Amino acid sequence: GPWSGNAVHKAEKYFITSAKRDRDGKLQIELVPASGRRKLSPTPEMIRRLIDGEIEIYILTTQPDIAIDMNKEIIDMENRYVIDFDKRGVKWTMREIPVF
Amino acid sequence: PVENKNQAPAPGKHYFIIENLCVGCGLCLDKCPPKVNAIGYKFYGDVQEGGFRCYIDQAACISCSACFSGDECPSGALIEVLPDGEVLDFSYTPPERLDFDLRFLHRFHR
Amino acid sequence: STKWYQIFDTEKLDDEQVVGGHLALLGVLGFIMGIYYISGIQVFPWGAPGFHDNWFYLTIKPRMVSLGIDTYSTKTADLEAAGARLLGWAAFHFLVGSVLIFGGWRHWTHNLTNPFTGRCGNFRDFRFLGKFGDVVFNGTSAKSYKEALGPHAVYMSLLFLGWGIVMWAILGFAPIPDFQTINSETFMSFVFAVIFFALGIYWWNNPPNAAIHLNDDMKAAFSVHLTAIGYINIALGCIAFVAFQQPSFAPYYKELDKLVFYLYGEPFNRVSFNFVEQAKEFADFPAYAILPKSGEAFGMARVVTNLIVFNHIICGVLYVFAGVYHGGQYLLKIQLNGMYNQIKSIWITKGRDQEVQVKILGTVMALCFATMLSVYAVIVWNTICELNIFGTNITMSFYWLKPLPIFQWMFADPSINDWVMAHVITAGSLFSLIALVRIAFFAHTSPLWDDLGLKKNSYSFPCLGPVYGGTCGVSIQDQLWFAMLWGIKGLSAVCWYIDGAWIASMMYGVPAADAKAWDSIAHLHHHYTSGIFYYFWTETVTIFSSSHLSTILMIGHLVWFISFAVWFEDRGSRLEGADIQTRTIRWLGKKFLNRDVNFRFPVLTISDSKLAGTFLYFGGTFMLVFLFLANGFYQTNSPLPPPVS
Amino acid sequence: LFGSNDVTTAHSDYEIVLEGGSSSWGKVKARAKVNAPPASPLLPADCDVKLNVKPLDPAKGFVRISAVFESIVDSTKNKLTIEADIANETKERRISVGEGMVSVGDFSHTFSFEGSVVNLFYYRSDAVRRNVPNPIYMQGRQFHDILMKVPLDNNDLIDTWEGTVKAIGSTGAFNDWIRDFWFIGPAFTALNEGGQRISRIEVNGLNTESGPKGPVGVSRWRFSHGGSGMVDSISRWAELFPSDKLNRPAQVEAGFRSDSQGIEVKVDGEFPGVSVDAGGGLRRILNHPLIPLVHHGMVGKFNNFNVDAQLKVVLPKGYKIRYAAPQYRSQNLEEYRWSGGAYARWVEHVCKGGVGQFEILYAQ
Ligand code: BCL
Ligand code: BCL
Ligand code: BCL
Ligand code: BCL
Ligand code: BCL
Ligand code: BCL
Ligand code: BCL
Ligand code: G2O
Ligand code: SF4
Ligand code: SF4
Ligand SMILES: [Ca+2]
Repeated sequence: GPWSGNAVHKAEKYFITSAKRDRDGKLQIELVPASGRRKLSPTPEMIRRLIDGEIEIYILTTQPDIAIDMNKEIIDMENRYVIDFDKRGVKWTMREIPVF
Repeated sequence: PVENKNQAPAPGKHYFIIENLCVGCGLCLDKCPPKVNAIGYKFYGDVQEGGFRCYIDQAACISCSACFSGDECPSGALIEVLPDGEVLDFSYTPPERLDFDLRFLHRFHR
Repeated sequence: STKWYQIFDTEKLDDEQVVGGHLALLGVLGFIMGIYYISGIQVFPWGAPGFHDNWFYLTIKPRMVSLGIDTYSTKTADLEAAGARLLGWAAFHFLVGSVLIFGGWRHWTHNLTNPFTGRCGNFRDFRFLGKFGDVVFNGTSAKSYKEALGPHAVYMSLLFLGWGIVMWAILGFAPIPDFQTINSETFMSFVFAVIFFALGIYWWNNPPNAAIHLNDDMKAAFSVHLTAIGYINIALGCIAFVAFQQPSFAPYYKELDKLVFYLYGEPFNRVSFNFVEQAKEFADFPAYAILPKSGEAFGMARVVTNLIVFNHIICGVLYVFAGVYHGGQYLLKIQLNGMYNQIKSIWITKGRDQEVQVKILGTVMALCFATMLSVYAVIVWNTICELNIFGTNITMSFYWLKPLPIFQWMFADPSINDWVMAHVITAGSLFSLIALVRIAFFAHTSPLWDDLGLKKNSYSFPCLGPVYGGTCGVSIQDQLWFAMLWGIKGLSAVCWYIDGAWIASMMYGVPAADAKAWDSIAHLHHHYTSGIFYYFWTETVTIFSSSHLSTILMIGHLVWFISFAVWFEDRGSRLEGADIQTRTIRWLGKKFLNRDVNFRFPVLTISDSKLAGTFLYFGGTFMLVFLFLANGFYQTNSPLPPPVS
Repeated sequence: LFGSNDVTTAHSDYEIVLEGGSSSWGKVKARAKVNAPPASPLLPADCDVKLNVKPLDPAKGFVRISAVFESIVDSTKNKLTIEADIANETKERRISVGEGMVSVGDFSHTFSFEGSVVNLFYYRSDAVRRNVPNPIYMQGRQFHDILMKVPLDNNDLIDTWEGTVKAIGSTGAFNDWIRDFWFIGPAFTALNEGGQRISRIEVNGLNTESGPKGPVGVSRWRFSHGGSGMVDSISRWAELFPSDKLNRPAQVEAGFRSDSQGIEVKVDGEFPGVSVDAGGGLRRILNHPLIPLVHHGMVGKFNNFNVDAQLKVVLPKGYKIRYAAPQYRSQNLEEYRWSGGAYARWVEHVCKGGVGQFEILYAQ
């Protein structure tokens, strides 16, 4: 179980690259697993996996913010973004360079 | 009859760190050359509750890749972005496997 | 990070490299054996005295007596014959060891050229001998460890047959099936030669398959063989303790008590401040000469037996711990490499499920806790009753608790002491097994580190920081150190039991009343030397009497409380202190040096600090336990009377 | 002395629990651990196959099968789920209506299919069935008329549909070269190595229809699967389909885990067609289909191995074993266990693809 795949992640960690908001919304939002060999698209089957809990997609910070107000605009702590508006999504924070 | 000659001796970059995932162990600091000093501790609160994390100064950090190639991160916060944009928690993650156990009926493990 | 203890690591060595190393070690061991044999020459064949009874040779001696060497003779001519045989066999060992070192160097350089015939012998393919190799194997094991077990067993059969031949011709022991007398070890050597030849040919024609080791044999096979041989060494120690106590070995071990020894460092006759050798205590012996120590009072038979038994036992326990640690290193390697999910064998697949690991470790922990609590409560209650605090006499102690009559066959005098010894051994075995199982299963991720998203990425990483207020010592190396510290208690129990001590109570034999009445109420024909705490007081009489043992005492104690400095959580304090030291050493500038002091004061890494701490801890502890076993047996077969009738 | 050294080892266990009386039901539990490397170019392949089946109302038949394949290959997750009602219209024809879905990694598509499979032997001679006790080889041919409809919700589906529409019209050799596409891997080799031949498909016209639940590509095509005689899918048409034996639901939870050091196979199953009645009052375990053996032969001859194989036929109390070649090793009062010796030779024979018989005849 844990030894299969990356041992840190309970669910498959799918980071979201900065594919965004450059051509009719850029529906081909780039989802990349922790393995990183493949580069998938956000098809409804990936959403089925994500709601199944087997995978979990995460937004990074140090990049052009990915449709940050067009995907979802809940900004209570700036990290309340959800895809199907009832997702309970989690954002990865990186104040890498802006902090001392 | 005739054959040709043979010889055969065989026989006889822009690395980032996710502070949400980072736990503040600082092996990146040990893996960084002292002349650069890219890895640095940032303190948030009580040390025993996670407290300080680590950060990279992008301008100072110039494509050494020692941190990630060392593969010393326990938390997987040390990430590498690629020119095409893929992100790597680890250099080589083990493959995901469909796990289900084996029990022979007549063997002693049944 | 390749350190000075990683240069000889197997990952950098090939099969031929380790063959050469093993042969160099065998030759060096033969040279050391020659040293010891020379050290056992009691009277020189020149016509002069000999060496003063090294502990090494005092251990080696009874085995030599079993052979035609080393007569237990006070007669000078026969003792000179003993010295002659010892010296001759030492020279033979020297020659064979020199040839073995030469072969080891040849295999280390991968330069296998026969001087007489200018041909290069391939390590991967050859014939074992000119005709014998073609008779048996017709070739070579195809660079796979499973295929080598057959030829290895055949070589072991050859060695057994050669040992039988040597006993038959040089040592003059004709094989007969009488196992009480010496001259059956050669008959059993021949029997083992037959048996192991059969096993070797079977394993050559049918190689056993445990495909885990074959790939990275350098660590997997190393770990498996090391743990197996550690258990073999523990079994050998047990067998040695049983046999050396048998009447069959008695002519070769009890006679060791009959004869006296002049040991190196044994106290000498003390001269006064004014001894005109042109006052001296014990004037019959020469000045500054070693006073004889009588074997009967010293119990040299059981002292040598204990040295042998505990040497093998501790070596086996250490080998078990190292096998588990190296197996954990290999498991971590395959876990980072992704091969842990691909092993496909029972020795891994059963532990692949983390819940099975949890169940196994929890069962071990529960058994350890239950047994340890039971035995410790028994011990402390016995101590309370014998010291009579809270108004309890020893009638309330666990003197009734004998081993079961069915299980009483394996004890001399059934008592609570044997019960507590067995329970303490089981409890300590499970106590160390907790950490051994942790190494085995949690090399990469513990269930806590599965829940909390961290993973172990190295065999020698210090920790993961102060996150969660912990993370100290989760490396398999640190778990090995904890396992060693936990097994220190079990090894101490073993040593104290074989030396003779009341483990069932703490202060047995002290001037308190019910401590002395233990023997009266227990009906024991053996008077155990003393209780756990009184053991030091009773057995340091000789250690203080002998200057050499006192020197070892001091050095071991220094080593231990120097281990303290690197064991504690103080590495950062030592680092800043070393920076202050460096700054003041730079302040030796302007003390008229005109020399740039480029000397940074070094402080060990935590992965190195724990290494040094455990090494010094174990070293001091068992340098002192050597004195425990070298104080003497001092067990008198006389029950103690009650202080009050 | 001996030859062919340095062999690997395969440990296998099998159990066939038969059911007494007229019920030909069986419970097959098999385990296998092989230390030989697999023949997977994408080696780390673990697949779990859940084949459930339920008896729908037998007024018209239409037993319902439900297959769920979940395969992780090179850390690529694939899942195919098919639920289909299948019914033998007549003894030669079969008609099915079903739905299903594939999902590889990210891309998933659902299909609704109907299918008429007309299976005809190349000959039905009374003399043959009069003279032979059991014809294992039987020549014949299947004709599948398959109408499959897929909503084109994903853009990949749309591009592929446009490509196929262009291809079917631009090239008449498509009907041939589609066979080249139809075998993803070495299946083209296994086709001729297994005795199967596949005719050029005949398209009946694939067309797109505007569906409210997304546009649907509806493709109708017929193809002919001819058999040399080894093919279970043709020669054993009477079998392969418990038309009337499904008085109870049945299941299979098979799976394997394959990686660079080994293969781990676990099959649990309950099958209604394990036992076949024979002449003279004898009943037997069904003859092994030969397509499995032959298709396994391609990968079974890649390493030299020794097999430790056990098999337990839990025979019903009302039957006694007969005509068992190889013979049984251990004899219980009702159970019968084959192991070692000749049976081990047979296991090594069929692991490499040998089409041999293991006649086991049980009778009252
Ligand atoms: C009971 C027999 C044991 C065993 C006992 C020993 C002992 C004893 C020694 C080795 C040594 C080595 N063994 Mg071993 N070893 C076993 C099984 C194996 C297996 C295996 C089955 O897969 C392998 C691959 C190895 C491989 C190795 C290498 C790490 C090394 C020899 C090669 C080299 O040139 O070293 C390069 C270096 C040298 C040969 C010499 C370096 C200098 C000194 C002599 C090192 C001493 C270390 C230490 C003090 C030994 C103490 C023993 C304790 C007192 C109990 N061992 C069996 C089961 N092995 C030696 C080694 O170096 O250990 C680290 C060593 O000491
Ligand atoms: C000191 C004894 C050392 C030793 C010292 C040497 C020396 C020195 C040389 C070799 C040579 C060779 N060694 Mg060596 N070697 C030892 C054990 C081994 C073992 C093992 C059994 O594990 C292996 C795999 C090898 C490997 C090799 C061969 C590849 C090669 C001989 C080729 C052949 O056809 O020779 C046929 C015979 C062999 C395979 C010999 C096997 C080892 C025997 C037990 C010892 C031979 C040397 C000894 C002093 C002579 C008397 C032996 C007794 C009659 C038993 N050695 C023993 C323990 N070996 C020789 C060479 O390269 O030859 C071209 C060489 O010059
Ligand atoms: C091998 C490396 C060193 C060496 C180091 C030692 C050591 C170390 C010791 C001796 C001791 C002995 N040595 Mg030497 N000695 C060497 C070379 C030799 C040679 C030779 C021609 O090579 C000979 C004939 C001898 C002769 C002897 C005897 C005088 C004596 C007792 C042997 C005996 O009981 O073996 C018994 C023989 C067998 C059991 C059969 C052969 C070995 C088998 C195949 C391996 C398995 C058994 C293993 C030793 C024990 C493991 C038991 C487990 C249950 C598996 N030495 C080389 C140079 N020698 C012993 C000593 O002085 O005792 C006080 C001793 O312990
Ligand atoms: C029995 C013969 C050998 C043995 C042979 C092997 C072999 C062979 C392998 C290991 C390997 C390992 N060994 Mg071991 N090992 C033994 C003793 C030990 C002991 C110990 C103190 O008892 C420990 C802690 C270890 C530790 C370890 C681990 C590092 C690793 C297994 C991890 C795993 O997931 O296990 C999962 C746990 C198990 C499968 C436990 C069950 C064991 C067996 C298979 C089932 C029947 C036994 C039953 C439970 C107990 C009662 C009957 C017994 C006859 C007494 N070994 C003895 C000395 N060990 C493997 C490794 O990778 O090495 C680098 C490997 O290849
Ligand atoms: C060295 C010899 C070894 C050995 C070495 C190997 C090797 C080497 C390989 C296997 C493979 C396999 N072996 Mg093996 N194996 C041994 C002995 C055994 C034993 C045993 C001990 O009893 C068992 C149970 C197995 C079982 C298995 C399987 C787990 C696996 C093949 C899967 C399969 O059926 O896919 C079924 C596949 C298909 C049906 C093909 C699908 C593709 C084609 C294009 C479409 C076909 C038609 C389609 C399905 C029709 C659908 C619609 C219809 C309406 C139905 N082998 C011997 C001892 N084994 C292979 C494996 O899978 O590796 C991962 C492999 O590479
Ligand atoms: C595999 C060898 C033959 C083959 C022989 C058969 C046979 C025989 C049958 C079909 C049937 C069907 N075939 Mg076909 N068919 C093949 C190739 C194909 C291909 C293709 C790969 O392009 C396609 C698209 C089809 C299409 C179809 C459908 C029209 C139809 C129903 C499918 C369905 O229900 O499956 C559902 C999917 C499955 C259940 C997946 C698993 C398939 C395996 C073979 C089942 C093994 C059963 C196992 C041993 C026992 C299970 C016990 C459990 C308790 C259930 N065939 C090749 C040429 N085909 C059936 C029919 O006639 O329908 C009218 C039928 O009876
Ligand atoms: C669409 C596919 C076809 C079909 C194709 C085949 C073929 C072809 C064969 C069978 C065979 C059998 N099938 Mg069917 N069969 C169909 C309909 C059914 C239905 C049903 C009412 O739906 C049932 C319950 C059965 C039941 C059975 C048994 C009568 C028989 C196996 C007996 C044995 O002991 O198995 C024990 C077997 C198992 C322990 C192994 C099961 C292995 C795996 C799980 C399934 C096989 C396919 C392949 C290896 C794996 C999947 C590959 C792709 C992912 C599809 N079939 C459908 C319509 N069936 C076999 C037989 O022997 O025929 C005489 C055979 O070769
Ligand atoms: C014999 C035993 C010990 C020493 C010898 C010693 C030496 C030493 N240590 Mg220590 N130590 C413990 C025992 C010993 N620590 C224990 C049991 C603990 C557990 C709590 C412990 C813990 C800490 C922490 C946490 C820190 C230190 C330091 C610090 C020093 C810096 C300068 C100084 O204090 O000199 C004062 C000390 C000296 C005069 C030591 C040198 C000769 C000596 C008189 C006796 C000689 C003994 C001989 C060297 C042994 C073998 C001889 C031969 C075989 C080679 C420094 C010389 C630290 C600093 O660098 O600053 C202070 C720091 O932070 N410690
Ligand atoms: S990549 Fe180089 S500069 Fe950047 S943090 Fe790592 S070691 Fe320092
Ligand atoms: S190695 Fe990982 S956990 Fe440690 S400081 Fe670097 S990013 Fe943080
Ligand atoms: Ca003592």
